[PDB]
Amino acid sequence: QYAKISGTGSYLPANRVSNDDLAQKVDTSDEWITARTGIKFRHIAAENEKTSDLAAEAARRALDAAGLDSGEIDLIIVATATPDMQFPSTATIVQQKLGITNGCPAFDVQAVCAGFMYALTTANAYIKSGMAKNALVIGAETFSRIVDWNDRTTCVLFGDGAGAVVLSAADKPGIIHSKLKADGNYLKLLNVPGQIACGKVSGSPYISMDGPGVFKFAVKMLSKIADDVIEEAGYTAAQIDWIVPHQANRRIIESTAKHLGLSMDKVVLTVQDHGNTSAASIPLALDTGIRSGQIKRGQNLLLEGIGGGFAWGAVLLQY
Amino acid sequence: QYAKISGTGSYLPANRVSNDDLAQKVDTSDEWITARTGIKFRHIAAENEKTSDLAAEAARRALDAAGLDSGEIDLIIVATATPDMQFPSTATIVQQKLGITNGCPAFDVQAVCAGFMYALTTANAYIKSGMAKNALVIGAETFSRIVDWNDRTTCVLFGDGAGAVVLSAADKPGIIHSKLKADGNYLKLLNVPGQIACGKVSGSPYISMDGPGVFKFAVKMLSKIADDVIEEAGYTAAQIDWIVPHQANRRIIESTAKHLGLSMDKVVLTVQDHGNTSAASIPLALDTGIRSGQIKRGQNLLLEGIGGGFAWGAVLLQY
Repeated sequence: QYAKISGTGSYLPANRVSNDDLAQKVDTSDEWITARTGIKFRHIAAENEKTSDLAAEAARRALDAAGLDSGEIDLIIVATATPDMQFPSTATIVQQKLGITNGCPAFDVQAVCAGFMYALTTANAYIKSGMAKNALVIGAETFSRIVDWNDRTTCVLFGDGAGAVVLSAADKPGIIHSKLKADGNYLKLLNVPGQIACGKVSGSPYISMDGPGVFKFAVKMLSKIADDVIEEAGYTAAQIDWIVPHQANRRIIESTAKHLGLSMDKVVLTVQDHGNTSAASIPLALDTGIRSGQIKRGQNLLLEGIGGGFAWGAVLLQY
Repeated sequence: QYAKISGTGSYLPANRVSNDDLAQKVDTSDEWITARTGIKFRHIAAENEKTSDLAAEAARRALDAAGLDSGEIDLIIVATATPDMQFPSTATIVQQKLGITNGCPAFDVQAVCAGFMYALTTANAYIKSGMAKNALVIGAETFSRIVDWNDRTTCVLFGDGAGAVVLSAADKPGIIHSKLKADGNYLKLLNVPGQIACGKVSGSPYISMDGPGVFKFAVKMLSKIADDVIEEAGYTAAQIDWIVPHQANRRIIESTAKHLGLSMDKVVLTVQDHGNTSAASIPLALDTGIRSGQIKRGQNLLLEGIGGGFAWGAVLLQY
């Protein structure tokens, strides 16, 4: 069997925040942020909405885009690093809000920024082994609530959003090949140490990051893994119509595109509008590219990214 | 391809707590707890150890039982409702602690009490689609740190522990058939509402449970899902050598066994010693049954359980 993209959808919270707006609350500059990351705007969730709310709306739009009823879904996977609750799963909460009562399996995957690729690959495994026919794969994050807004270095980097994909069984390949990786030795470079223990937060509840280090290894790792997935599938970088990378830093994206010998004209870019949305970033960009007319059916797409762990991956697929 | 248990392992923290111990802490009785659940003992993690520690130890024992080096693992999945951190995944932390630097994929799954079956089914999907050859599937929990020990109704129910399995590609089936289910409408019956947001805990940091409701639906749901997996696989209840259920409540297990028309002599039972260890419960019983001389190869095992979500499932396999 094969897994193909039936539809895509995305949701960004109403409050769109520019660098200048944020410049009021924190000691930063629009020019400084842009030079570092290429980020100009963020979206921050409203007080009353959480990851499940963002995720549900994106899924709703993904379901409409695929012309599918909620009851047709037989698998739900949510990739998030900011679940609604300690437990149960955010996926079950999303399931409930989508009005899905067909009893389909639902669970969260935790791979941080690389979560959607981890969730997408997982759904692909279910479909190929015949365990599911129509899976709902969602990357949804509310990182604004685990950011230290008194830390100018990290708080300007992250945003909120959700991206959803309807992945379905097919005779011909959508997802051609994928490659996931992880190395726990890089924990210290990006993490939120805190946990809920004994009625309180134990450890730091905020994101700790090592920018230079993350930058150093991301460029190194992403170029290698990209080359692997391509040559392993039997392709070359020239047969790739689009790169849909994780949108944390444009400098990193520029570097990777150059290594594959691809023009930035073959790279979907949303980092300037969204910032680092973690697991929601890739499906956000994918939906943005599809909705903007850039991504066309039959085209070969290279999904790619690295996240906290470190965990990283790349997914080659034909839209 | 097919996925088979190559080796098994388990770990329970040193601090063993009897019902009488809790009777000092809370207005309860040993007989009352035993009458409700059949639980006599629990294990509580030490101050310095967390889910990754319990998980790592269980995995080492599982690795030894399979005669495998850590470097042979090309997939790690941890099922937990009590991760070390907000992020990254506990699986990467476990990966690091096992000294695995081969870059294998690692991520957490959240299905609460049904976590191990979700992870096992997930690992199974990876193996059948040829995406992995030797997977490390771990259920590890430190629920003691999300229990309100001033609540007699819930605190006597849960314990800490970790159970691991090495699942590997094979010519003949280990995992014959599985069926996972979820319904977010039963959220209010079992949950830990709290989350880390804006530098503090937002919502209740402790487990909230509806005993009668969970009991009511578990018996009804588990009998149904059990019957389904059997009939779908083409087996009968009589062809089952062992039931390896989730060990939350002995009354529920008894009820389920009587429904399948099976004797308690064909049911591995550890609830009295372990209590409800969530995702660790099933692999704990499985490892115990194999090591105690009860479970023999070629025998048919029925893994089963329900957890917060609700999420539930049953897994039919031949050891």
